[PDB]
Amino acid sequence: IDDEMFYDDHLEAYFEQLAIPG
Amino acid sequence: TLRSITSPLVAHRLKPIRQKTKKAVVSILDSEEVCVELVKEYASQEYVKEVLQISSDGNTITIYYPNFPLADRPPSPTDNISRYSFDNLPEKYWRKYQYASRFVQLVRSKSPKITYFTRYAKCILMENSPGADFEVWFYDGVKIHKTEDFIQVIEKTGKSYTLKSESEVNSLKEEIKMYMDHANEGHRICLALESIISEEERKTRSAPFFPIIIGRKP
Amino acid sequence: MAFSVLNWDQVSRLHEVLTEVVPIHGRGNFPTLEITLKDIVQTVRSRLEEAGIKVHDVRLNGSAAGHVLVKDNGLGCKDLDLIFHVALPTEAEFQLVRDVVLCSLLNFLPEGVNKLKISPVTLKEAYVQKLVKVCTDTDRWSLISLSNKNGKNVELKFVDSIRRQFEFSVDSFQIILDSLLFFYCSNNPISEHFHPTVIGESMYGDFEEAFDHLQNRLIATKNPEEIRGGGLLKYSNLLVRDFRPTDQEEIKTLERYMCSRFFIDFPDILEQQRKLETYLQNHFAEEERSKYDYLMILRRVVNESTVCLMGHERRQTLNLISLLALRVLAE
Repeated sequence: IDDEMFYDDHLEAYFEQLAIPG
Repeated sequence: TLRSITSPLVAHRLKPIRQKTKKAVVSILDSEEVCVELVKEYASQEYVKEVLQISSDGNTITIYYPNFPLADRPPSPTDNISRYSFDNLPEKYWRKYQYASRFVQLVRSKSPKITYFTRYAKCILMENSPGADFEVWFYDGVKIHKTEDFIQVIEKTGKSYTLKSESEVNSLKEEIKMYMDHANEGHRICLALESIISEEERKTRSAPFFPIIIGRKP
Repeated sequence: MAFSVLNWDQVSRLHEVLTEVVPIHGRGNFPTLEITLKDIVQTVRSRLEEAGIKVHDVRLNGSAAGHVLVKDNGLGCKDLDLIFHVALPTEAEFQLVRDVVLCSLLNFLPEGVNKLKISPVTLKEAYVQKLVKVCTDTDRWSLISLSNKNGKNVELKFVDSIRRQFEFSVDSFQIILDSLLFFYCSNNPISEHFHPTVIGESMYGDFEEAFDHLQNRLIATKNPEEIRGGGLLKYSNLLVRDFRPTDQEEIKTLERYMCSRFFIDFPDILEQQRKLETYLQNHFAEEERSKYDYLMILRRVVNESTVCLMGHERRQTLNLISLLALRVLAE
């Protein structure tokens, strides 16, 4: 598995939500 | 030993998230345990061969093999279950564990722990301790970002650029030195606050003391 | 931990357990094995010693010990748990122990005994029902289960070290079997004037106190710190079998402790439902009348001992219990 990339856009929605209370 | 190559993961305070990828599904549940689903294709649907449930201090690892079809949530465990402790885990599971570790690590580096508002900037200490990422979002638009390695800067114009080593630190436009001075003041402050609040938590015995917001934009 | 000695009545009942012919179901087309505890224990111990793994002890755990110590008690006979005190350092030995156990499974068959090729995987997927490997800080043991149906489930557990699974007084009993397997060497059977000395043990405290608790039907524990999720469910089973707390004062506190640790360990109601449906299908497969009484004992305990601040989650679980009742009250 040690080739996998997992940094796609649903995670971007997650990050947006993280910074929203700011 | 695995401990000589990476540190044990920490899932405390991390928001739940179900992230699909090409060869796997990773999920941070509400219980803060971390689940990794192995996905294999048959016929025209995808199944889950094994499940890796990792404790919040990743010290206890439960791993099971049910047969289950992929779903909106991780499969429930059967009875064919294996329970291991971190230091007796066999090499066969290390690569997967390092996958979850690097994932958790990346989430931590973007999950705020202390937000701090100054007269000039919104600082954000992330959770990826120690040497946690540290973002300084100046109100006028200038961006600063400090990692244990690189330090990214942006200017209003958008001249996005990066720096290596302490060779160029002193020799720079003293305006950017002003930005870095305020950001290092903020970094020392935020680390002090983290340390003292943590110590009181060490004494304390209840609900978490982080995340934490400090100040306000005027 | 104390040490006691089964009288002749008790030694006889132990002998009956060890010579009882137990049927083992075969998932699929595989025939039912007509095994015996003495035989399995012997074969497993012999091949473990031959394979280079010392077996220090062989003990009988579960409700079987309690049925031996007190004839036709309230606890039934569905459980037949064996413990082989065996050293388990590397995973290599754990894998050998699995191969040895599956091989000794192959040894009991009525005709196809010559099938010296039937492999350990088809045997796992045909005869094994529950498999559990544990190798942690303190805990270190392996567990293989046999089929659960019209017979009784035989569970073989190989303990290197165990965090002293402490429980209620009534299931903390272990009987050291060595004396009775060795004793047959005699050419004649065991009689009243001629029996072996058998030794019982208690995994926490005075053995005579647990025995008293078992004769007078008392409920008691002394390590509540180390209690996990299923204690409450076990406690309600004791309740449905007319056992009473050792002192009505402290049991309201024990109840609160079990409830809090239950909510901490099963927060998701879906996980609760799975846990309960499988508990019910394990302990009350056919005791239909017992199921409703059990569900209402649980509901009573949850209602009285759930702290006020968790009333919301209380109602959700009370509702799950209620829905299970509407089903147990029609079929």
